[PDB]
Amino acid sequence: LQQSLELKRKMLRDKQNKKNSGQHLPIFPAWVYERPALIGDFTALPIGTLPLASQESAVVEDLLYVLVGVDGRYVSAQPLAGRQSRTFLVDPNLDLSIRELVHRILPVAASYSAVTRFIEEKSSFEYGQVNHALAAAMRTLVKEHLILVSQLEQLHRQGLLSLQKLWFYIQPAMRTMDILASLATSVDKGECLGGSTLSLLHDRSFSYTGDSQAQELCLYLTKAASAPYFEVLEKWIYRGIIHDPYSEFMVEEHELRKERIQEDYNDKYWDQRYTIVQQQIPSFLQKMADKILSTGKYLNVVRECGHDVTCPVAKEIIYTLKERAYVEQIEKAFNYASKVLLDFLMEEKELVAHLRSI
Amino acid sequence: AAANLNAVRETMDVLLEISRILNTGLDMETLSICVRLCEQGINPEALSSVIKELRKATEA
Amino acid sequence: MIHELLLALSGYPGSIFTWNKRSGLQVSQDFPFLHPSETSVLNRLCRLGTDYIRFTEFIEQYTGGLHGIYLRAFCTGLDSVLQPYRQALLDLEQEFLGDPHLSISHVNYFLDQFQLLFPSVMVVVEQIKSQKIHGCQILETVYKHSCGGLPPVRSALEKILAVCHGVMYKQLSAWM
Amino acid sequence: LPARNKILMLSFDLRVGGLGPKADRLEELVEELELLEVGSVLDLLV
Amino acid sequence: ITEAALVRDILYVFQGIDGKNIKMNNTENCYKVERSLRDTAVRLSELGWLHNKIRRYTDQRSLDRSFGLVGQSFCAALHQELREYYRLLSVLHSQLQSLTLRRLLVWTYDPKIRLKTLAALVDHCQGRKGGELASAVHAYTKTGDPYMRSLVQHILSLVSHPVLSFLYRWIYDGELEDTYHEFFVASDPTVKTDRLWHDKYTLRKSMIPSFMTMDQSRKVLLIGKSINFLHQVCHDQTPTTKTDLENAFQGKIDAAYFETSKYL
Amino acid sequence: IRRYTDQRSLDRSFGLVGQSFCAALHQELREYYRLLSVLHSQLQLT
Amino acid sequence: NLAAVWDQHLYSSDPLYVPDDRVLVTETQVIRETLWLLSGVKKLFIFQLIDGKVTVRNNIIVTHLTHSCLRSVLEQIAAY
Amino acid sequence: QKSPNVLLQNLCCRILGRSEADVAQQFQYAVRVIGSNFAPTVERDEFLVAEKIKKELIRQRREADAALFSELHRKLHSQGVLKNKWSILYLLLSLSEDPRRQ
Repeated sequence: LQQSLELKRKMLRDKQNKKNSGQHLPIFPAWVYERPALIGDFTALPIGTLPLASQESAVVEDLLYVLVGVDGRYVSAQPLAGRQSRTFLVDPNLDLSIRELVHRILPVAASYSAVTRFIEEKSSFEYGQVNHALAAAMRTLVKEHLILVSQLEQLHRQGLLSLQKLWFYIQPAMRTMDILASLATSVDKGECLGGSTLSLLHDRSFSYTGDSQAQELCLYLTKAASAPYFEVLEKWIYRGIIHDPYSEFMVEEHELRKERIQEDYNDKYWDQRYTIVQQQIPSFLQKMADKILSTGKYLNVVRECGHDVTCPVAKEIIYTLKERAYVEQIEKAFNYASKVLLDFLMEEKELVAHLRSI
Repeated sequence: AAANLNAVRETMDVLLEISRILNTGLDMETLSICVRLCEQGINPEALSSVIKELRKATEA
Repeated sequence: MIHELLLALSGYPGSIFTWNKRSGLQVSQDFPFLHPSETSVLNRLCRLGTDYIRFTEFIEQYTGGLHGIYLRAFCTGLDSVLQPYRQALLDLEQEFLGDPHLSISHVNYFLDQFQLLFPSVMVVVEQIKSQKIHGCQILETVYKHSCGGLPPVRSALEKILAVCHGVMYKQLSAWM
Repeated sequence: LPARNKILMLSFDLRVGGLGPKADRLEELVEELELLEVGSVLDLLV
Repeated sequence: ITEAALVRDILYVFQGIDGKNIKMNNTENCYKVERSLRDTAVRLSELGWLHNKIRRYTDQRSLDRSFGLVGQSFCAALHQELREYYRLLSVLHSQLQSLTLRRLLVWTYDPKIRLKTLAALVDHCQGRKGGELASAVHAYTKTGDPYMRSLVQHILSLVSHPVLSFLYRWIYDGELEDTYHEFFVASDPTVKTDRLWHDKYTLRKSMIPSFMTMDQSRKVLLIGKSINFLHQVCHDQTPTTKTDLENAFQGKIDAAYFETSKYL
Repeated sequence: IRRYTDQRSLDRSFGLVGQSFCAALHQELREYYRLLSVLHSQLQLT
Repeated sequence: NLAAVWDQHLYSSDPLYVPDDRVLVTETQVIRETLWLLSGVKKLFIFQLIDGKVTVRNNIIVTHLTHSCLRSVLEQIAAY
Repeated sequence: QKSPNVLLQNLCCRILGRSEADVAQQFQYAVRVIGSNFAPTVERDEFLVAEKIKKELIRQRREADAALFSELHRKLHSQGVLKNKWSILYLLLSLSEDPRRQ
């Protein structure tokens, strides 16, 4: 809890020194993290003296509240919250039969309070453009979870739901939450951000290749989380611009103008001006990784000399599985890049004549 | 009985208003048959398919 | 209630919304009929009516103290800014007449756009009274608030300023 | 109404009751026949 | 204290009006009920605490002509957005003559996120006015989250319309008219008989808005100064001498720059 | 039947035709629960 | 139902109080009265005149109107 | 005409703009499918249907209607439709189309 406050600042300092062109990178007010209400999680008759089929209605009533994160009269949410594992405490005096079942329906709660904490903490400007999209499309599945607990309440109101019916009813969403809660542990555990959490979403999608109940959820989280990364590549491939406000994109632009300017002592443009990053490569684009850099660097050395260089058409690119259509587009742009630079060089700055008169 | 006639005309008018918001295409009289049928416990998924499939048959 | 308020917002104050010189249409009673807190909603709503009661007293005296042909022109204007605030109190009742469930809130939402034109057109009127901008320097105090910035009160004050320009285009047409 | 229309209308009921292809068999029997006799049979439900 | 009692009260703590069995008893902390049910109210009652921040600041900031043309326009928008939260509340009221959708937790969720972001934008825009404020909103359109990026980027279009109003006049019209110090050029009045061109106009550096290149700010002055040098000295009053902003500045501004200078 | 599925998804080495078999044997365990639900409903069954 | 405002005098009943008798005229009748008055007519039951001074009749009540607000609007018409 | 089957003839004859007895060949289409299913197997709850039409309505650049629909959804609740609210409205959705083809 207190330990988290550090990580957010240390990461903030790194983007501030790296880019002084864009100033005052945004931060959220202190209360955003301090207020505990904003995040989801936070006369009692002796049950021992009750008849059996009344305890079931009570336990069902308390569980219906636990699913949305609000404490219950007979079942309490333990506040240790130590490490990352949430735990729950059921009343000691109940029927062993009912108690065991409750524990078997209780894992969807530990996979609801842990899931919600990740959607608050990894929504700050510091964690980077993709970690924001992953949690902003993970928050939509929470609303659809809240939807289901409301329909179950109406059935409970009409005396027409039981703990054996509830158990069967929640099985489909016990799985969706389990895939979202494990994926969130991993994106957090490796301190992954930028493209290190756009590879972890491509690989997990392969892990389940036959299931199709969980495969559609993951394939969706990558369509949603890759929307900002593809937008950066679309600018770099079709223009030399690398907006990249936080340091996340695979290509980086070193300010080697300070040393090499007026005299390009290092011929930096073709050496160390536009250079590559290794741990921020998406793992699906590793085959085209080298080409991307060349695709965009070539654009600059005509965009540097004032001759207008414009792609004839800029085509949009979307993550996809089983269909590498992005491959053909990267190539269609790459080929125009080299062609334009070579044509300008062999007519303007004509190299054939200069080479003879040397 | 006059109040009964105003109740039905008021609610059929509200239902027509939603129909245009969803842009479904039903006119007032087809909406009249549709609610009158669904009023007796009709599985409305079955009816929806029937209406879609005849609208596609009447295309010739 | 929905006819007592939909006339209390208009000039007639009534028993619920008692009028006073220091503060206007301030209802002060604990009523079993209204919910304990609707008075808090009403207090916010009452702010709008108080200025409508006052704006008409000022147009009344005009159209030693302030006098002139301009106060007979800024005042005709204060009638036109207030015209879409009269038609919008008539419609509230028409909806309220048939629908028996709509509650005070619908009044709040429908009459929330009149909490930007009215508060910032009230400072122009107090300025013209505290300082006797009686001569042709009345046009200055409309064009000094007309650059504005809150867009609803920026075209409202424009309606008032142009009327002045029509009186200032008739005296200067007879001369030239 | 013509004869063919007043057979299907009857057929639908049985399906709600639970009598199924015993109601389609009826559709095919009529279809196989393709006179006003069915109209008389129609009047005589029981 | 049955639940039918809580639902009636919570539906007003959304405006922010203290309820019957719910009140802001601790003046800084969020409202406290005076057991499972009690806890549920807290999440629902947060919208009121957030509501208190945005409303208490657009009530007052709106009446201050000092904040500046930019800032009063930010308030219009914080307020036009609050108006909409009230169309949702009016319905909920009529739905009272069940409506206990987990006590409306699912009803409140879409306004609750649209309340966290405007409430954040008010304290990040505190102190700042004029151009600096405009950048502090362009600051909040750098978040991948699609729904929050849809919301701010609309407010910014309104906030920066006055700004571009000073941009499309001080280039085309010839003169600049700001009472408070907001625009990114700083004229200094003095005789300037023959010294006019070199000293009367200078680029201020706190008020160039964040969505502009320093090259663009420098070029815009070169047009504002040229179209004004052309009236007050050369005495040739030829009237109507004819995504940052959807990539139209780099298209229009060079265009204005080119015509003007060629004539001078 | 449930002890085996409880351990294979706790094994990242069971493969990619083993993590398809182990996800096919829950659809046929869920329906057993569906039948149990009905057994419970008619209780108010010997 | 909010079409019977001031019909309940429970608020008035909270302290001991005597109710005063009122005619209970309909809102529709009032419009016919003013239109005749705005034109030349004398001796109208509403807006009773006494000495060249037309004055709102002392006791008139409506289902959806409190006595004070009705007096305010009626006096206001009577001035014209 | 109250009885269920009778209605379809009329429904069919206007949907299919033809004569009364002529349309029977296609009319036969509905008799089998509608008969196939009468007793719905999905439980009753209007809120889900209501929540669906706002979402559908919202991703189509038409968001005021996310509450205009809500205002209408209570207007009918005020009058009497005999608990068929879920069944009607649901129908009206599944026959949907954004005005733009997109």
